[PDB]
Amino acid sequence: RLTYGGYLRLDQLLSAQQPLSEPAHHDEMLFIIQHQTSELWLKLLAHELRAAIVHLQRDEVWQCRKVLARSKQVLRQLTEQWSVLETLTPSEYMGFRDVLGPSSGFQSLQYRYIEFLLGNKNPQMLQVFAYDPAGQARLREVLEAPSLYEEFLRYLARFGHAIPQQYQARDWTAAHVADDTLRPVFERIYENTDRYWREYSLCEDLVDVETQFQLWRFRHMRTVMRVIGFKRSSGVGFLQQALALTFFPELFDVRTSVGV
Amino acid sequence: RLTYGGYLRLDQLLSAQQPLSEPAHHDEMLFIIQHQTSELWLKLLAHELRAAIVHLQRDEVWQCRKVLARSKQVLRQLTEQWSVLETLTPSEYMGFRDVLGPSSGFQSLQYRYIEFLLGNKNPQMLQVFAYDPAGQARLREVLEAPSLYEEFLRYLARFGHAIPQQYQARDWTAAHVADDTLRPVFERIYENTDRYWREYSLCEDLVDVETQFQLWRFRHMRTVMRVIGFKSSGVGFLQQALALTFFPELFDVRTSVGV
Amino acid sequence: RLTYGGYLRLDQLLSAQQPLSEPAHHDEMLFIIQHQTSELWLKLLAHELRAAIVHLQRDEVWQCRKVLARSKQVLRQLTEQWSVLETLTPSEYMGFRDVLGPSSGFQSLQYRYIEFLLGNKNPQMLQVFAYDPAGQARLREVLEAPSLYEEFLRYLARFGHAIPQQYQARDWTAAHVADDTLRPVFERIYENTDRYWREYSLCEDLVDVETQFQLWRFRHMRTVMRVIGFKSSGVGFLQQALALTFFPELFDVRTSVGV
Amino acid sequence: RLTYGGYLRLDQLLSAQQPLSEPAHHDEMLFIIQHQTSELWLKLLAHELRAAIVHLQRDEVWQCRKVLARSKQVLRQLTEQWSVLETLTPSEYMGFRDVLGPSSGFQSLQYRYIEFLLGNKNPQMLQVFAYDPAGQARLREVLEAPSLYEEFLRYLARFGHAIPQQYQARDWTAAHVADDTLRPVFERIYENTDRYWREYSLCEDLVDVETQFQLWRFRHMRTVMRVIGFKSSGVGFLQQALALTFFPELFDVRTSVGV
Ligand code: HEM
Ligand code: HEM
Ligand code: HEM
Ligand code: HEM
Repeated sequence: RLTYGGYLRLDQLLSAQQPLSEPAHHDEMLFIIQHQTSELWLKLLAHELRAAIVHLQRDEVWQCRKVLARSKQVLRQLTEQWSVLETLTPSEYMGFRDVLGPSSGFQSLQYRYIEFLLGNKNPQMLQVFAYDPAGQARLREVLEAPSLYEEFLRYLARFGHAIPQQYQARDWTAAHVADDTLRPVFERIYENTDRYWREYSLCEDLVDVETQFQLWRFRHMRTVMRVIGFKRSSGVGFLQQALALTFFPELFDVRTSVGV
Repeated sequence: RLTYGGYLRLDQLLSAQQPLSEPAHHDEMLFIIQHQTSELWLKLLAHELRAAIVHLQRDEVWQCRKVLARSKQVLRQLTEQWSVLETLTPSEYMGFRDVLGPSSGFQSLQYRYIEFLLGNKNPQMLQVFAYDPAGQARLREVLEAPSLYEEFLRYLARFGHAIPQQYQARDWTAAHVADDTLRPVFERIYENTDRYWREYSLCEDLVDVETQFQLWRFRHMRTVMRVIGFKSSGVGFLQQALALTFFPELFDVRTSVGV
Repeated sequence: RLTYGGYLRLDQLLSAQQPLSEPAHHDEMLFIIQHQTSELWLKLLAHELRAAIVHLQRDEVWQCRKVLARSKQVLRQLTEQWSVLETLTPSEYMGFRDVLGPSSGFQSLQYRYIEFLLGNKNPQMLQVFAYDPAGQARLREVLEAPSLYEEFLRYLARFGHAIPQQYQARDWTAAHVADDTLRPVFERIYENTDRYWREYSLCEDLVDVETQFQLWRFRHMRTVMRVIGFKSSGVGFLQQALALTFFPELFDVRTSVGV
Repeated sequence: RLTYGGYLRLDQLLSAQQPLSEPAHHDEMLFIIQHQTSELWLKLLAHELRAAIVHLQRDEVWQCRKVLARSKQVLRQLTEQWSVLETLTPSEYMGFRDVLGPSSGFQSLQYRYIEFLLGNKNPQMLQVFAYDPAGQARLREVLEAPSLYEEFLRYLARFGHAIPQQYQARDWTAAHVADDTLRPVFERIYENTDRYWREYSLCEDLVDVETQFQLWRFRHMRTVMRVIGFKSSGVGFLQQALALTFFPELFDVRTSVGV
C-alpha cells in the first residue's frame, strides 16, 4: 500500500523471526536476524549480478561497471556483517545450540545462485534443491548459461581479442577450466591500458568481486572458528576448502607474466 | 523447523520485496532491500537495548556492557550500510520515485522505539502510529518507562553518587532536561577512573552509542542530499535531528573535567 | 636505498614521534600517531588529486576516475581512522593536555592544500603559513589555478556543454560561486546518462569525494566533542564548516532533475 | 614544540618519502605511503600491547582491556588500509617494480616485535636484525619474557584457576606449545561466566585480537595476489601464516564447552 510499513511490508518481514527455544534465549534473535539480513543482501546481489551479465551481452560497458560497483558494495556489506556476529560467544551459543536443526548455509539457494552465476558451476548441486522445483529451475537456467566470466570472455572475443573459439559454443554446465592460452590475451590488455581501458576496467572489477568474495568466505570461516571451532572433509575444514577456489584464475595468473 | 529455509522462514522473508513500479524498475529493488535490512537491524538493536535496561536495573554491569557492545556493532552496520545506497543516482531514483507514497521513515515504529528508548521521548508522536494500537501500546510502554540514560543515573544513585532525588520518580513521558548538578558527579567519575572504572566504562559506552547514532543520522542525511537534493521539513528536518542529544551531561563534563 | 628500512627511510620516520610530556604520558603516542598517519594519507591524497586535475586537462577520462577512485579510498581511510582516536577518554587526554600549545590542525598545509585544490579557496590563509615561503608558494600555485571542479567545468566546455564563457578565464583565486546557469547543463546529463555516461560518471565521483570529505569533517567534529567539548569558532567552527560545499551545482540539480 | 607541524615534526615525517623510479612513477608514492602508515600503526600497536602485558602482571583487568580495545582498533585500521593498496594494478606496479629492491616486510623490526609479543617466538629470527644491535636487544627482551598469552595464563594462576605449574617459570624463548590440560580451565570459565566475568572478558578480547590479526594477515596475502600474482616462499608463504595460532587453547575449547 501507500504506507511506509505497507510498501516495505514490515509486518511480514518483522514477524519472520521465530526463535524455537521454549525458554527463549536472548542470543537467538541475533542468530536469526544475522542470517536474514544476509539473505536479503544476497537477493539484491543476485539481482544486480544478473544485470551485469545482460549488460555484457549487450556490449554496455558503462552500465555493467555500474551494477558491478553496487555488487561490490553489497558484497562488502555481507563481509562487514560478520563483525556483529563475532559478539556471539560459545557461552551464549550453548544456550540454544541444541534446538537447532542439522541445516546449514549449504542449503542457501540464493547463495548457490551467486556461486553458479560467478562461475563455480556444479550439476550435482541441483538435487539438493528438489523440494522446490521452481527454485531448482531458476538454478538450472543459470547453470546452463555462460558465467559472468564467460560472458566477459565472449565480450572480449567481439572486439579483436584472441579468445579461444571454444568459448563460442560449449557445455556451460561444466565449470570453467583454467585456460593457459588466455594469458597472452590479458598481457596485451595490461600492457596497453590506454588503448584497452574498457577491458582493463572490467578486469579489475572482476578481481574486486572475487577478492571481496574471498573476504566474505574468510570472515565467514573465522567466525565459525570462534563459535564452534575446528575439529580436524565437511565442516569447518570444508570452509577452508572453498577459500582455495577461484572464479577467474586467468585474471590472477596474468599477474605473473604481465610485462615480462 | 529443521529446514534451513524453514528455520529462517525464508519464503515469508524473501517474498516481502514487492516493487510497485508497473513497468518494473531495476533500481527499485535496492530501495526496498536497503530499507528492510535496516529494519531487521533496528529490531535487533531494540532487543539488545531493552536488555541493557534490565541489567542496569539489576546492577549487572559486565552483562550491560556486553549488550551495549553488540548494540554498537549493529549501529555500526546501520551507518556503514548507506554506502550501498549512495550508489542510487538521481537518474535512477527518478524512475520509480513517482510510485512511492508520501510515507517516509518517520513511520518506522521500530526506529521511533529506539529514539524514545534512548531518551528522546515525544508524547505527541505516538499518534502517527494510531493505525496499529498493538504496537502503539508497546511504544507507550518504553515512553512511560525510564530511558536507557535515566535507568543509568538510577544505577549511579544506588552506589552513592550525588544524583538528584527527582530521578527516583517523575514524569518519564517528558524527555530528560540538561541538569547542571550532574556536572560535579561526572567530573568525579572521570578524575578517579581506577576507583570508578565501572561507571567510567559505562560512561564511554554511552558516548559511543550516541556518537555512532549521530554518524547514522549524518550519513542518512548526506545520502538523501545526493538522491533528492536539499533546497522547513524534508532534508532540512534531518539537519535539525543532528542537533539533538541523548546524554548531554556526558558531553558537557568534557569541558569541566580536571579544570 | 634497497633495504626495507632504508627504502622507506624508517629511521627518519620512526623517530618523528617526540612526546613533550616531561612525566611522559602513555596516551601521547596515540595523539601523535593519529595525526602523522593522517598527514601521510593527506600527502597521497594531494599527490592523487593533482593527477586528477592534469588528467582532466588532457581529456583523459578513464585515468581521472582511476586516480579519483584511489582518492576516495584514501578519504575513506582518513575518515574510518577517527575510530581509534575515539578511544581517547577526557581523563587520559587531561594528562598531557597542558603540554600542548594553542596550535591546531588549522596549521595543516596539506589539508589546506587539498581544501584549495577542491575549490574552497581562501587568500586570507596564505598568511598563516608565512613561516614557510617554499610551502606557501605551493598554496599560491593551487590558489591561482582552476580548481578540480572548475577544471571539470572547462572539460565540459570542450565537449559542447552550455558552460558559461566566464569559465575560460577568470580570477581563480576567488572561491567559486553557485551558478544557476549550470543547472540546465547537469539536468541534460542526468536525464541522458547513456549519452553522457562519461560526464555522468565524473559527476558521481565528485559527489562521492565531497560526501566522503563531509564524513571526515563530521567524524572529526564528533571526536572533538568527546575529547574536548562544546565551547563561531572552536567546536562551533567545525560545525559551520559542514555547511560548506565543494560542488553546489552538483547537489542542487538533484531538485530539478527529470521533472 | 608549540607549532602544529613543529610538535608533529611534519618536515621530518613528510620528507621520508623518496621514490627510486628515476622518471618518478606516479604510483610509487602509494607503495611507499602504504608501508609508512602501517609502520605508524605498528609502532602504536606495540606501545598499547606492551601496556597490556604490564597491566596483566599487576592484575589491572579494566586497564588491560582498555589498551587491548585500542589495540583492536589499530589492527582494524591496519586491516582496512589494504583497500587503498588494492587500487594498484599490475600495470602500474610494473612501472616501478623493476627499481624496487628484494626487501620484504619480513625485515620489519616492529612487526616482528608484535609477533613475538603475542607469542610467536622465534630465536633464529634475531639474526635477521643483527645489523641493528639496539633493536635486536629490544627483540631479545620480549623473546625471553612471557608473552601476552603466557602472562594471561599467569594471571589466572593467581586466582584459583588450574594453570599447569610449568607456566610459573620456563624457557620463554620457545614459542608456546598447545596444552590439553588448559582445556578444563577455559571450560570452567565459559560455563560459569557470572562467576568468572573478568576472565570471560579477557578470553574474548584475546580471541578478537587474534582474529583481527588473522584478517590483516589474509587481506595482506590477497592484495599480494592481485599485484604480483600467485604461481615455500612468496605468496605460498603468506598462506602458511594463516595456519598459525596465538591462543590455540582459546579456539579449541570451543568444541568442548557445554558437552
Ligand atoms: C553462528 C554462525 C555460523 C556458523 C557457526 C556457521 C557454520 C558453518 C559450517 C560448520 C559450515 C559447513 C558446511 C556444511 O557442512 O554444510 C557452514 C557452511 C555454510 N554457511 Fe555458515 N555458519 C554460520 C552462519 C552463516 C550465515 C549467517 C550464513 C549466511 C549465508 C551462512 C552461510 C553458509 C554457507 C553458504 C555455507 C556453505 C557454502 C559453500 O559450500 O561454500 N552461514 N557454515
Ligand atoms: C532513497 C533514500 C532515502 C531518502 C531520500 C530519504 C529521505 C528522507 C526525508 C526527506 C525525510 C524527512 C521526513 C519527511 O518529510 O517525511 C526522511 C526521514 C527519515 N528517514 Fe529517510 N530517506 C531514505 C532512506 C531511509 C532508510 C533506508 C531508512 C531506514 C531507517 C530511513 C529512515 C528515516 C527516518 C527514521 C526518518 C525520520 C526520523 C526523525 O524524525 O528524525 N530513510 N528521510
Ligand atoms: C585529540 C583530537 C583532536 C581534537 C580535540 C581536535 C580539535 C580541533 C578544534 C577544537 C579545532 C578548531 C579550529 C581552530 O580553532 O584552529 C580543530 C580544527 C582542525 N583540526 Fe582537529 N582536533 C583533533 C585532531 C586532529 C587531527 C588528527 C587532524 C589531522 C589533520 C586535525 C585537523 C584539523 C583541521 C584541519 C582543523 C581546521 C580546518 C578547517 O578550517 O576546516 N585535528 N580541531
Ligand atoms: C605492493 C604490496 C605488497 C606486496 C605485493 C607484498 C608481498 C609480500 C611477499 C611476496 C611476501 C613474502 C616474503 C618474501 O618472500 O620476501 C611478503 C611478506 C611480508 N610482508 Fe608484504 N607485500 C606488500 C605490502 C606490505 C606492506 C605495506 C607491509 C607492511 C609492513 C608488508 C608486510 C609484510 C610482512 C611483515 C611480511 C612477512 C611476515 C611473515 O613472516 O609472515 N607488506 N609480502
